[PDB]
Amino acid sequence: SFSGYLKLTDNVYIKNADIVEEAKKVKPTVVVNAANVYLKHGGGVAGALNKATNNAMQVESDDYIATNGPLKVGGSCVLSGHNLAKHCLHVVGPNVNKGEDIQLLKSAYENFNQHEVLLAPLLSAGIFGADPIHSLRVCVDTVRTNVYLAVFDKNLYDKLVSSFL
Ligand SMILES: C[C@@H](Oc1ccccc1F)C(=O)O
Repeated sequence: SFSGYLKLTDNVYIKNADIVEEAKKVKPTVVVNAANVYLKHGGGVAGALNKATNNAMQVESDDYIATNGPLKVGGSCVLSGHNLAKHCLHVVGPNVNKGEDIQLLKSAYENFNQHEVLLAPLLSAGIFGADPIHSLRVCVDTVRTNVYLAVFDKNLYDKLVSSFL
């Protein structure tokens, strides 16, 4: 199970870790993917999770999109976790680099409330363009279930912990 996490609140924990390495180690029930509406797992967390599954996550995602169409920004879908987790909760946070409404980040985090425990990245942070300090604040103010946040960047992890209020 989860180890070496810093407790931020009653239900939010954080660690400086590669979410792929963390998923392979723990084999959580749910690993969250930082997805886009098309489930095109090209870069960031999505590209790294997909590569770890030997592209099985992308093949499965393309079948999902062919059947259901794209997700909504702020929405999610539950797919297989392949070799990384029981399930992968693909959550679409707003991409501010594409002019998506940052207010949709709270709706994106609300998807975590349907799962008792999750391994997750900070939504809309990194290549999605939003402020990670703001993403952590929305996470702790929205998620009520047990969330274990994996922050890849050490300098960001330190800044998130030192500025947490
Ligand atoms: C949210 C994401 O942020 C970064 C990733 C890579 C470089 C810089 C970052 F600020 C993370 O560390 O998990």
